[PDB]
Formats: sequence, C-alpha cells, structure tokens
Amino acid sequence: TTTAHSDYEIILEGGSSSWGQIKGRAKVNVPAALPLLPADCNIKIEAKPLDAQKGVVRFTSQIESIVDSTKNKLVVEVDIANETKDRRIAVGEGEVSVGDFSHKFSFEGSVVNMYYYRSDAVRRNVPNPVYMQGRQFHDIMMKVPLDNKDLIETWEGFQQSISGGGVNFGDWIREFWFIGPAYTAINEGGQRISPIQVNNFGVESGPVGVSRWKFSHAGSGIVDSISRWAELFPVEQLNKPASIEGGFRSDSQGIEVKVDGNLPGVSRDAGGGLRRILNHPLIPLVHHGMVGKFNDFTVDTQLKVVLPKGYKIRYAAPQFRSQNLEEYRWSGGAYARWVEHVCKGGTGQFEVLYAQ
Amino acid sequence: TTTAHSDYEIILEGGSSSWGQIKGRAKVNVPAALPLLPADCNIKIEAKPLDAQKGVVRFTSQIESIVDSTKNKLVVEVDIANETKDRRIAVGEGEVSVGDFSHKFSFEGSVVNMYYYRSDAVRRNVPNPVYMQGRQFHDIMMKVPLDNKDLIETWEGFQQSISGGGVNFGDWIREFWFIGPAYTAINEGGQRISPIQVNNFGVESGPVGVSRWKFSHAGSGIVDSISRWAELFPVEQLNKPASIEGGFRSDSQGIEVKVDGNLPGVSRDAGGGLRRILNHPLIPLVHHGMVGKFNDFTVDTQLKVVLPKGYKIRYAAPQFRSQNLEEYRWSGGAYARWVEHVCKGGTGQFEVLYAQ
Amino acid sequence: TTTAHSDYEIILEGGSSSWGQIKGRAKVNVPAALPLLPADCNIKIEAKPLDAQKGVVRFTSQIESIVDSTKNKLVVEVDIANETKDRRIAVGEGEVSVGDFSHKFSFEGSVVNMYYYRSDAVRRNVPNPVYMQGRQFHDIMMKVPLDNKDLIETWEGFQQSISGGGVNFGDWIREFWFIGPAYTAINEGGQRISPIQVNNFGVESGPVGVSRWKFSHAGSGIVDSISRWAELFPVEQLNKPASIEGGFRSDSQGIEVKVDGNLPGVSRDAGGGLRRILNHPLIPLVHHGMVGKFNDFTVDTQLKVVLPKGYKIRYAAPQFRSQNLEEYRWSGGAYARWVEHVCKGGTGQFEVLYAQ
Ligand code: BCL
Ligand code: BCL
Ligand code: BCL
Ligand code: BCL
Ligand code: BCL
Ligand code: BCL
Ligand code: BCL
Ligand code: BCL
Ligand code: BCL
Repeated sequence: TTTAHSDYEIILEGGSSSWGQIKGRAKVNVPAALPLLPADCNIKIEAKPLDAQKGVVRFTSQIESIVDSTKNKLVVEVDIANETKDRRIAVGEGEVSVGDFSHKFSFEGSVVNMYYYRSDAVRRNVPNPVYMQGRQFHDIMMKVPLDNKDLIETWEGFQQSISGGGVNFGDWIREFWFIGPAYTAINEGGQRISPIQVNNFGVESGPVGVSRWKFSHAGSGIVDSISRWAELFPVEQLNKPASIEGGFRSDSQGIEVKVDGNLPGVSRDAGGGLRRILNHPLIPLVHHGMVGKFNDFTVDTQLKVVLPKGYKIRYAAPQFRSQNLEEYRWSGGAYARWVEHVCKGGTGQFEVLYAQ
Repeated sequence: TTTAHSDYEIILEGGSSSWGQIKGRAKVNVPAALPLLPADCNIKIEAKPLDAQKGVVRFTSQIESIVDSTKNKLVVEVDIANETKDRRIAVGEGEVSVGDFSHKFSFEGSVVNMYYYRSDAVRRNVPNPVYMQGRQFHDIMMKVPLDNKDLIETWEGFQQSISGGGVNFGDWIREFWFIGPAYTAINEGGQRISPIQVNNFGVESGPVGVSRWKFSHAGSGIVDSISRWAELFPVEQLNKPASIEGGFRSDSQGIEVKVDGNLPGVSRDAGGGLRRILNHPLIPLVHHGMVGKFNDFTVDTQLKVVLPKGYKIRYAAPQFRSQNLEEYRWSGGAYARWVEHVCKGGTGQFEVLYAQ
Repeated sequence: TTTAHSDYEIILEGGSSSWGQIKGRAKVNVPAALPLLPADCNIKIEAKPLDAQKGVVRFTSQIESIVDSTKNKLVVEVDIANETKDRRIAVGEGEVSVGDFSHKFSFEGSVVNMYYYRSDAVRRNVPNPVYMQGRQFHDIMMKVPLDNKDLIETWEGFQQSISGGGVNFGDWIREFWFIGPAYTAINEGGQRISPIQVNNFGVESGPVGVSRWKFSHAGSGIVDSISRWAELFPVEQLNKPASIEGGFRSDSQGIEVKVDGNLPGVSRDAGGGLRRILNHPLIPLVHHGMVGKFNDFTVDTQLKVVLPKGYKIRYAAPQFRSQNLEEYRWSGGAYARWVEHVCKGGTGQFEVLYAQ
C-alpha cells in the first residue's frame, strides 16, 4: 500500500528564550514529481553573531545535489543586518558549480519590506494576525569574474537580450528565472514578481561581469517573507550559533528526507502570559501542495513536543494523544488527518499554547 | 475513517414559477484550511420587491462570524434594479464591525455587463450554453464617516498610497484587496481583475471619507457573475420575499454546515416543453475545489428532489437511484462519485430535465 | 469501487529509425469535468512527405465531436516546412462546422522559436536536459469567405471591438480565446500568452474577411512546443506516411478512450550508444492534472514495450515487472503508483534506456 511514515520532534528552551531543537524525518513510497530523476540533495544553513552591537549575522549556506547523475553545488557566505525596521542589508560571496563548470560571485543587496497598511483596529482585535499584505523591494549589485568561455558566452547573450529586448528584457526574464514549475508556484502563493529593472550591466577589467538590478515581489498575506519580515530574521535572539541541516533522496519509487536544527524563533510570546509554537509558515505548505496530491497515501506519523521543565500545554488543537509531564505526543486520529491535510496543500491551523 | 455526510433537498414550484425550496447539510471530520481556527459563520440574505413597475428590489444581508475568538459582523441594505439589459444600479448602506471596532458606509454603484460576442450560429446550435466570455465594469461611489482614530489613520494611509503610488496604487491594491488565497482564486476561475481607477478621493465636512472608483473584472466563461448576468438576478420572478440562510462551524478536526432557502431561479425553461434544475454555477465548485482535495474521504450522501404535482423527470444523468411519484432520490454509485467530484473542484454536468 | 483500467503498448523500430507503434486504452467509472455532457470526440492526424528536398510535410487533421447533442467538426489540410532551425512556415485551409453552421478558412503562418539562452556549460554537464525556457512568435494571415448572415454578424462585432477597444482589444481577447478553463491552464504549465497585435483587419471583395495578427507565447520549460521545438516536428525521419488516431466517449458516469499511432520520434539517441523512449511531454501531464484529482481511484494497468530484435533494456526506472526476450511489461507496484502520479498531474520521470 502507499504509506507516508514520518516523525517530528520539538524541544523548547524556557525563560527569555524562543529557541528550539527541531527534527523531522519522512519516507514515502511514491515517485517525486521531478522530470529528471534520481535526485538527492543536502542543505546546511548556519547563522552566527558577528557583531551584536550592529546586529550583524554571519549566514552561511551550502547546498549539494545530484540530479540524473549531474553533481551540483552552491556555497554562500553573507553578512546580514537590519538597518531600520523595514530595511535589511546583505554583503556576501559564493560559488555555483555544475559538473565540470564553476563560477564565483560577490554581491551587495538591500531589501526593503513595505506592509500595505498599519491599523490599531486590527492590532487590538486580532490576537494572532496571519495574512499581512505587502510588497518587498530588492536592489542587488553583483560581480562575477568572466574567467572561462562559458561565462563570456552567457554574458554576451545577456548583452544581446538587454540591448535588443529593451522593455521586453525585464518582462520576459521572469520565465527564464522561475524555471519550470517555479513560475506556476508564484500565483499559487498569492505572490507577484515585478519586471526586473536594470540599473547597470557591463564588463570591468581579468574581465568581471558587473550588474545592478531591482525588482519587487508582493503578497496577499500567504508570502511569509513579507508578512513575517522581522520574525524570519530573529537576530535579537541570536546570542550563539544557530544551525539547520536537511537532506533528501528520491527517485521514481520513493522519497526519504531528514531535517534537524537548533535555532531561535521556534516559540513566540502569544500574549496574556502564554507562549505558542510559531505559526506555521504558509508558503512551504502551499508550494508543497503542488506536489502532495499525486498519490493517495495512508499516514503513519508522530509528533513529540518537549516543553521546558515545569511548563505545560494550556491549549492544543488538534489535541495531543498522550502526555507524560512536559512531553506530549500526537499520532493517529485528528493529528494524522491534519498531517495528510498539510502535505496536500492545506493551511488549517494546528495551534499549541503553553505557559509556566 | 474520513467520511463526508451530506443531505440535499429541492422542492419545486410548478406552472409559471421558477421558485424552489432548497436545503443542504454536511458534516466532515477534516480540518478547514483556514490558518486561523476555530471559525464559525452565519449568513442571511433576503430579497423583497420594493417596486415591481421600476423592478426595484430591497436586498438585505447579514454576516456574523467568530474567527480565533474575534467577533465580526457585516450588515448591508441595498436597493437594486436593472436600468437596461446590461446596466444595473445599486444604492445602499451598511456597517462592518470587528471586536471593539465599527464603521458605517453608504454607496451608489453601477455595474455594466459586457458579453464579448453575440452569435445566432451559437444560439441556434447549442441547446444549453455554458461558457460565455465577457467583462463587467464597476463604478462605485462610497462614503464613510471618519468618526474614530482608526478611520482617520487608514484614510491617511490611503492618502499617502494614492498620492505617492501614482500608477502603482491601482495596480498593487489588488493583492491588498484579494487577501490571502482570494488572490490565488482569481486565476483559478479563469477570472481577471483590472487595476483600480481612482476618480475621486477626499475628505468632506464630522469628517467623511469620500471616494469614487472603477474596475472591471472579466471571465473566460466560468465566471457566473458575467456568463449568467440576467439569470443571477431573477427580479421578474420576485412577486414575494425570497430568503436564504447558511451557517458553518469549523475547527482543526471538523466542518459542519447547513443551508436553507426559498427563492426563484431554482428551475429554468430548457426548451421543447422541458424544464431543468438550473445549471450548476461553476465558480463555487472551482473555488471550493481549492480546499476540497486536502483529505481523502468516503461519501455518505442523499439528494431528494420533489417535483410539483403531476410532473415527472424525463431525463436524469447521473440517474436517480429511487422514485415514488414526484419524489426522486440520489445516493451511492454514480451520484456519490459525482458528489466526490464536485467537492474536489470538478464541474461535470449533473442534469435533471422534467415536464408535465 | 472506482477503478482506472488501462493498457499501453510501444513497438519500436531499430537501426537508424526513431519510429514506434504506440497504443493506449483506458476506461474509468468517473464523470468527466465538462459542464456539458455527454461528450464524444474522435481525432485523426496524418503527416506525409510532400517534398523531402525542401522538407515539406502534408499535415492533415480531422476532429469530430458531439457535446450535449451538438455535432461539431474541424477539418484542416496544411503544408509545413522548416525555413531555418528557428523559423517554420505553414500554408493551409480547413473548415469548422457546428450543427447547421459552417465556415471555411485559408491561412499562411510563420512560427519563430526563440530559446532564452544557449550554454555549453549546460550542454556538457546535463545528459538529458528537460526545462528549456523560451518564447515563440506567431505571425498569422487568415481568410474566411463571409458567405452567411452569422459570419457577417461576427465580422461586424470584431470591427466594433477592434476600433472601439483600441489597446484593450489585444489584451481582453485572451479570455475570449482561452474559453473556460483553457485560460486557467495557461499559468498551470508555466506558460504566458502575449496580447494580440492586429496588423490587418478588413473585408475583401463574395465578401471575404481578411486578417493578419501576431502573438507570442512563452514557457519556463514545461511548454514542450518551445522546449522541444525541433523534436516535435521530426521531418528528417518522415520517409513515409505517419498517422495517429484517438477517440473518447464520456458522460457523468464514465470516460473511455483509445489511441493508436505509427510515427517517428518514439525513441531518441540518449548518447553513449544508448537509446531512450522519448522524454514524456510535460504539458499533457500538467493539463490533465487539472482534471485527474476529482475522484479517488484504484489502478489496473499494464504497459508493454517491444524492442527491435536483439535489443535489450539497459536501465528502467520504475523497473519492469516481467520480461521475455525483447518484450517487457510493467504492472502493479511502483509502475501503478507512477500511473496514478502522472494521471493526477505528476511529472516524475519514468525512464527506459535500451541498446544493441
Ligand atoms: C510536506 C510536509 C510539510 C510540513 C509538515 C509539518 C508537520 C506535519 C508538522 C510540522 C511542524 C512544524 N513545521 Mg512544517 N512542514 C513543511 C515545511 C516547513 C518549513 C519549510 C521552510 O519548508 C518550515 C519553516 C516549517 C516549520 C514548522 C514549525 C511551524 C513546526 C515545528 C517544526 C517541525 O516539527 O518540523 C518538522 C520537519 C519537517 C516536516 C520537515 C519539512 C522539510 C521541508 C519539506 C523542506 C525540505 C527541504 C530539503 C531538505 C532541501 C530543499 C533544497 C532545494 C531543492 C534547493 N515547516 C513541509 C512542506 N510541519 C509541526 C507542528 O505544527 O508543530 C506545532 C508538525 O506537526
Ligand atoms: C524567498 C522569497 C523572496 C525573497 C525574500 C527575501 C528575504 C525575506 C530576505 C532576502 C534576502 C536577500 N535576498 Mg531575496 N528573496 C527572493 C529572491 C531573491 C533572488 C533571486 C535571484 O531570486 C536574489 C538574488 C535575492 C537576493 C537577496 C540578497 C540581497 C539577500 C540575502 C540572500 C542570501 O544571503 O541568500 C543565501 C541563502 C540561501 C542560499 C538559502 C536560503 C534558504 C531559505 C530561503 C532559508 C529559510 C530559513 C530556514 C527555514 C531556517 C534557517 C535557520 C538557520 C539557523 C539560519 N533574493 C524571493 C522573491 N530575500 C535577505 C537579506 O538579507 O536582505 C538584505 C532577507 O532578509
Ligand atoms: C542571482 C543569480 C546568480 C547565479 C546563479 C546561477 C545558477 C544557480 C546557475 C547559474 C548558471 C550559469 N550562470 Mg550564473 N548566476 C549569477 C551570475 C552570473 C553572471 C554574471 C556576470 O553576473 C554570469 C555571466 C553567469 C553565467 C552563467 C552561465 C555560464 C551558467 C549556465 C547558463 C545559465 O543558466 O545561466 C543562468 C544565469 C543567471 C542565473 C544570471 C546571469 C546574470 C546576467 C549575466 C547579468 C544580470 C542580468 C539581469 C540584470 C539580472 C538577472 C537575474 C537572474 C535572472 C536571477 N551567471 C548570480 C551570482 N547561475 C547555471 C549553471 O551552472 O549551469 C551549468 C546554474 O545552474
Ligand atoms: C462543497 C459542495 C459544493 C456543492 C455541491 C452540491 C451537490 C452535491 C449538489 C448541489 C446541488 C445544487 N447546488 Mg451546489 N455546491 C456548492 C455550492 C453552490 C452554490 C454557492 C453559491 O456556493 C450554489 C448557488 C449552488 C447551487 C446548487 C443548485 C444548482 C443545486 C440545487 C441546490 C442544492 O441542492 O443545494 C444544496 C446545498 C449545498 C451543497 C450547500 C453549499 C454551501 C456552499 C458551500 C456555500 C456555503 C457558504 C457559507 C454558509 C457562508 C460563507 C460566508 C463567507 C465566508 C463570508 N451550489 C458547494 C461548493 N450542490 C444539487 C444538484 O446538482 O441538484 C441538481 C446537488 O446534488
Ligand atoms: C462576485 C464577482 C464580482 C462581482 C459581481 C457582481 C454582480 C453580478 C453584481 C454586483 C453588484 C454590485 N457590486 Mg460587485 N462583484 C465583485 C466585487 C465587488 C466589490 C469588491 C470590493 O470586491 C464591491 C465593493 C462591489 C460592489 C457592488 C455594488 C455596486 C453592487 C451591489 C453589491 C451589494 O449589494 O452587495 C451586498 C451583498 C452581500 C454582502 C452578499 C452577497 C453574497 C453573494 C455574492 C450572493 C450570491 C447569491 C446567493 C447564491 C443567493 C441569494 C438569494 C437571496 C434570496 C437573494 N462588487 C466581484 C469582482 N457585483 C450587483 C448590483 O446590484 O450591481 C448594480 C450585481 O448585480
Ligand atoms: C468596499 C470596501 C468597504 C470596506 C470593507 C471593510 C472590511 C470588510 C474591513 C474593513 C476594515 C477597515 N476599514 Mg473599511 N471598507 C470600506 C471603506 C473604508 C474607508 C473609507 C473612507 O471609505 C475607510 C477609511 C475604511 C477603514 C478601515 C480600517 C479602519 C479598518 C482596518 C484596516 C483595513 O483592513 O482597512 C481595509 C480598508 C478597506 C477595505 C477600504 C478603504 C477605502 C479607502 C480609504 C478609500 C478608497 C480607496 C480606493 C479608491 C478603493 C479601494 C477598494 C478596496 C481595496 C476594496 N474603510 C468600504 C465601505 N473595511 C477591517 C476591519 O474592520 O478591521 C478591524 C475589515 O475587516
Ligand atoms: C491521463 C494519462 C496521461 C498519460 C499517461 C501515460 C502512461 C501511464 C504512459 C504513457 C506513456 C507515454 N506517453 Mg503519455 N499520457 C498522457 C498524454 C500524452 C501525450 C499527449 C499529446 O497528450 C503524449 C504525446 C504522450 C506521450 C507518451 C510517450 C512519452 C510514452 C509512450 C506512448 C504511450 O504509451 O502512450 C499511451 C497512450 C496514452 C496514455 C493515451 C493518452 C491520450 C491523451 C490523454 C490525449 C487524448 C486526446 C483525445 C483522444 C482527443 C482530444 C481532442 C480535443 C478535445 C479537441 N502522452 C495523458 C495526459 N503516458 C508510457 C511511457 O511512459 O512509456 C515509457 C506510459 O507508461
Ligand atoms: C500548442 C502550443 C502553442 C502553439 C504551438 C505551435 C507549434 C509548436 C507549431 C505551431 C504551428 C502553427 N500554429 Mg501555433 N500554437 C498555439 C496556438 C495557435 C493558434 C490559436 C488560435 O490558438 C493558432 C491559430 C495557431 C496557428 C499556427 C499555424 C501558423 C501553424 C500550423 C497549425 C496547424 O496546422 O494546426 C493544425 C493542427 C491541428 C488542428 C491538430 C494539432 C493537435 C496537436 C497540437 C498535435 C500534437 C502532435 C501529436 C501529439 C502527434 C501527431 C503525429 C502525427 C503522426 C503527425 N497556433 C499555442 C499557443 N503552433 C506549427 C507550424 O507549422 O508553424 C509554422 C508548429 O510547428
Ligand atoms: C484561428 C481561429 C479560426 C476559427 C475558429 C473557430 C472555431 C473553433 C469556432 C468558430 C466559430 C465562429 N466563428 Mg470562426 N475561426 C476563424 C475565423 C473566423 C472569421 C474570420 C473572418 O476570420 C469569422 C468572421 C469567424 C466567425 C465565427 C462565428 C460566426 C462563429 C460563432 C462565434 C464564435 O465563437 O466566433 C469565434 C471567432 C473566432 C475564433 C475568430 C474570429 C476572427 C476575427 C473575425 C478576425 C481576426 C480577429 C483578431 C485579429 C484575431 C483573433 C484570434 C482568435 C481569438 C483565436 N471566424 C479562424 C479560421 N471559429 C464557432 C462556431 O462555429 O460556433 C457555432 C466555433 O466553435
């Protein structure tokens, strides 16, 4: 039969901490939807405080994959900091490699989040606001050394598309950028991508391809990068290194995945002396929903939540199945149906409130 | 197991009447997709003839909900009438309230429906036309007394967005307006929303926020508000009050709903001396289809149709299961699969033709 | 219970041939999603070499349907040839008929495919490239004799929409053109349709409606008409007539279909001395995915592959169930789950590599 076997774990820190140790694992005997298989991928993300006075974080990521025998790699190292409550800045470098090909880059970017409104009538009356509409502005400057024949070729293609295309370049680049079903997923999350504005495009003197470009993306409220702008970057809680790792193996007969992290932001002040496990980000559910409906499956799942010592759940919906002091478990019944729901694209709230 | 239990009833008036008494009830042990739960909502709609000579209808609606403990209310009272076969006019007032907040409004609007074509080649050859492409133009003037700090604040935000945004205001307002997955649902129904054109925005003298704005929406044929413009407002059949009521209760473990109404338009002349139960509106099926695929379910359903005395079904597909004179019932087999189909987004025709 | 019963067959030619005899049949006891039923349709397509020196193909198609008792017919005869590796030309004629109505047409068109990039870094490292982004330009000149009242009426409507609409005509025509859920399907495949540009619209002297119009369509890589431009027209392999036939019967209780063809392009050089059955086109899967999720179903399927004499499979994923020399069969297990997957919108690769 078709069965999804999964295990999730949440271990929460108490006091003034929002930190949690999270774990996930799943295996399902269904094909992945990728038109090129097998596909294996590993991701690691680390965030460490560089300067707590200026709120500078050193964010490092490494992604390695094998897709239909092609070996890929992305490495990135970036310094991130808020400048204002709406403007964040990033300065970094990295390298992208595919088989016998590689290219290096350096960049500087500013990202400005703009909520469409501010209302005390909403703030006073909605205890847990979810959908928050807005638009977010990117201004990117990037540099790539044109140190091989392939980089020269692609740079020349962009020179032709930018000069030839005119107003069409910034418009038509969107379907090049959002390759395959990444394009389809834009509308799926109530998201919009503006045309690209080219401020600078040129070759510096070996030769270096230089560019400065801008775009905005917007959301009707599902887009967490906009609705939860401050929360998604919990620099104020980063008093030590945080890290997350994920990995999957897939082919036309199965998918297997494991995630483990230790990071701030797992819990949040819910008000009235209560705390919550953070609201589930909506984009992962909505996007995974585009693949989660291709095969009927039974659910064999368990969630384990371990609160800090002397703390207890005050409200849980779906209700936990069993308890032993600070440890709570969810399996079968209502929780298994919620698991099926969210794997298929559902965004139905699973809420956990705790205190003491 | 996961089971959808539902009951539907249709009681038809005969002679020159298109009226029917409709009833629906359903319960399913699945979470709702709302990222904020529990959520309960009740709706009541009434339409009464004010002036049959001018074809003026008094349309009143009241919606009350509780979402994650927040109490909401919408009350609206409107005078509606056709001016031409394409232009309808509406003059009304209402109130929107959320928790400790409330605001009143008055409005005047004109809505012009424009079918993209008229063809006798289509009219002569298609006995039951469904997809009809068109565009529909709204021209709205609205007034809100700015009688609290919140209204002043929001009005000021709109003053900044309208003057600052310029051409961007009418464009970017769409993702603010179609909150969360309402934005996603636009494309889902083959629907389009034009940018908003601001004709007037200002403060009148307490202070009153005044605005006049325009937009058009279009459809490729699924949009019933366009394809079935005259049919959706059966003023010619409104010789007495019509009314409909609906209510639901939902949380992360279940959904329960009941609908009951007595209204014209339930049956329609099918031609050749036959009558049909009206074609199923496509938008409800297509939109509910965005939530109906999150959990596998078994179907426990029944539809009961009661024709007027001495009338009989001449054709039914899916075929009814049983009959007793003017009463017909559908359950199990083909009908249960059609029920599953339409709950998931399917628009497959279920046709009932009757006469005598 | 709900069961999809299907049988597929592939018989491959060897040596320098890419030709294959393909067969498909399926029956499922579910309603079709069409809001007008019953619906039966037959299609026949033939391609024959007219001139191998100029690479001219005579492509003929005939489509006949009955939808809710309305009898329809489309007949087309066209001369197609590549002019360059990016530009193809078509010159043809046909007739569209619905019930008591009919109209004839003649046309000339050029279609220019434009891949967004060319990269040797991609070519050297990706053994089987799938997503290829691009845009494709249509330039159509068409003529219809206005020999009945209906043609005069529609021509007059277009005269009003073109002169009245101005810039709006080319924009709003898209929802008229992509009737019903054809509009929704555009975004679904990561596809874009540009506004129509009208170069010529007029009446010639009986009266003939004349028009010249242009549009482009683009894809993020799922759009096979763009990604696989040369492959979808295998003129170099057309040394004799190729033909395909398909037919379906559907209503609110069932769907039944059969396809049979004999055509080039069924196999392709995979490199390294290996051959593959061609990559599955993504658009059919993605589009059928919009209807394939409305009813849970069990899978009763078989695929039979017959290689040319002395050839063997070197790799198959999902793995074949059984073998007897050059004959291989897939049924149950992993293949049945892949069948369920692709019927619901999944694009997960099923790969067959063979040699000798
Ligand atoms: C298909 C399954 C669903 C899903 C199903 C569930 C379920 C079921 C539960 C949670 C729970 C939680 N999930 Mg979730 N969740 C998804 C994806 C996300 C993402 C994300 C960035 O993608 C985030 C930030 C979260 C966040 C959270 C917290 C709100 C919460 C506690 C952590 C936990 O138990 O994790 C468990 C870890 C996982 C489910 C692993 C998810 C891995 C995702 C799919 C990303 C894999 C990326 C891969 C390794 C690399 C991709 C590389 C690119 C190809 C380049 N989820 C995916 C899409 N999630 C729990 C909760 O609500 O507690 C109150 C809970 O019970
Ligand atoms: C995802 C939705 C939005 C988006 C939302 C945001 C948000 C929100 C932010 C940025 C930020 C930035 N974005 Mg942006 N961004 C988008 C698309 C782009 C594209 C592109 C070509 O598509 C580019 C070039 C950029 C460029 C940039 C840089 C200017 C800057 C830092 C990026 C970086 O370091 O990434 C390197 C990172 C990776 C390669 C992996 C990231 C994987 C995912 C996204 C991580 C989620 C967190 C995970 C669940 C938990 C991590 C825990 C660890 C313990 C830390 N964005 C899309 C349209 N972007 C950030 C910034 O610093 O601005 C100044 C910022 O705050
Ligand atoms: C934000 C995007 C990342 C990036 C991410 C990747 C990834 C991921 C991949 C490549 C790959 C390729 N990249 Mg790179 N690449 C960047 C910058 C560059 C620059 C440059 C001078 O800035 C050049 C010449 C190249 C060149 C190339 C090709 C040689 C190579 C294969 C074709 C292709 O898919 O191109 C894709 C080209 C781009 C993504 C960006 C090109 C930028 C141009 C030249 C200048 C700016 C144009 C405009 C203002 C902004 C465009 C925004 C992007 C569409 C997101 N990249 C930056 C640092 N690039 C692929 C590869 O290795 O294949 C074997 C691959 O998988
Ligand atoms: C999920 C289930 C499907 C659905 C499944 C079925 C089934 C199954 C049957 C019909 C049947 C009919 N339906 Mg239907 N139908 C839906 C929604 C609609 C809507 C609408 C405005 O939403 C309309 C006008 C109709 C109209 C009709 C008639 C064509 C026909 C006879 C009435 C009847 O039996 O009703 C029964 C009543 C219902 C199914 C209740 C539907 C309630 C919908 C979901 C709206 C609830 C709104 C809620 C109370 C308030 C929302 C407030 C906002 C949040 C602010 N349906 C929903 C989306 N319908 C029958 C038929 O074809 O007869 C020939 C039949 O057998
Ligand atoms: C729904 C698809 C279209 C749409 C289609 C139509 C159609 C069609 C008509 C209007 C009408 C109007 N619309 Mg409009 N309209 C849309 C979006 C809007 C928006 C907005 C901010 O989104 C606004 C402000 C308006 C504004 C207006 C007013 C000018 C006018 C009367 C509205 C009213 O009284 O509602 C108060 C009503 C409610 C709060 C509840 C309505 C719930 C649903 C929509 C009712 C369906 C009927 C139900 C199944 C059966 C009822 C039976 C009873 C016995 C009567 N429309 C969307 C884009 N609109 C009507 C008019 O009079 O024009 C002059 C008209 O005929
Ligand atoms: C057609 C839309 C309805 C309407 C429906 C609702 C609903 C439903 C809700 C609110 C809520 C709010 N409304 Mg109101 N509201 C209208 C008219 C107004 C006017 C005005 C002077 O005309 C003002 C100042 C306000 C102000 C406010 C906020 C104080 C409040 C919380 C923020 C928010 O969501 O705003 C939303 C603001 C709007 C929907 C319209 C603002 C119109 C502006 C000021 C003038 C016209 C601008 C432009 C020409 C047209 C915009 C079209 C709309 C986007 C649909 N509304 C009209 C009568 N409003 C929410 C609330 O109570 O939260 C606690 C809430 O749930
Ligand atoms: C719903 C089912 C899926 C589907 C499921 C499968 C399965 C399962 C298998 C293949 C296989 C193959 N399919 Mg497929 N396939 C679909 C549609 C397509 C289309 C197309 C133009 O629509 C093409 C070109 C192909 C091509 C191919 C080859 C890559 C491969 C070998 C041929 C074969 O076995 O065919 C079998 C024939 C069919 C499945 C019939 C498909 C008929 C489609 C739905 C079109 C019917 C049109 C109708 C008659 C007329 C419409 C008229 C309009 C209304 C005007 N498929 C549909 C959408 N296909 C096999 C493979 O991968 O081998 C390695 C395999 O095992
Ligand atoms: C499908 C995605 C694209 C598209 C992709 C392409 C591609 C790719 C090509 C054309 C070609 C042409 N297109 Mg175009 N075209 C689109 C929409 C249109 C529309 C429209 C009103 O929507 C029009 C008027 C045209 C017009 C034209 C003509 C200029 C020309 C020949 C058409 C013809 O003979 O069809 C008559 C055909 C039919 C009525 C049936 C076709 C059914 C499907 C599409 C066939 C698939 C092949 C099947 C799986 C296997 C066949 C095997 C046989 C043994 C041959 N296109 C959409 C947006 N078009 C071709 C050309 O010659 O250009 C110069 C060409 O190469
Ligand atoms: C590429 C499109 C095909 C075509 C495919 C079909 C199909 C399929 C159907 C009709 C049907 C109709 N067609 Mg025809 N039709 C074409 C050309 C024409 C021309 C013309 C002088 O060129 C005229 C006057 C007509 C007229 C008509 C109507 C009398 C009739 C019913 C209304 C309707 O759906 O119209 C649809 C009208 C069109 C599809 C095209 C009209 C073109 C106009 C007059 C001139 C060009 C305008 C602009 C530059 C380009 C528009 C592109 C299209 C939107 C795809 N067609 C060409 C050859 N037509 C329907 C029917 O028989 O109903 C009983 C039907 O099912």
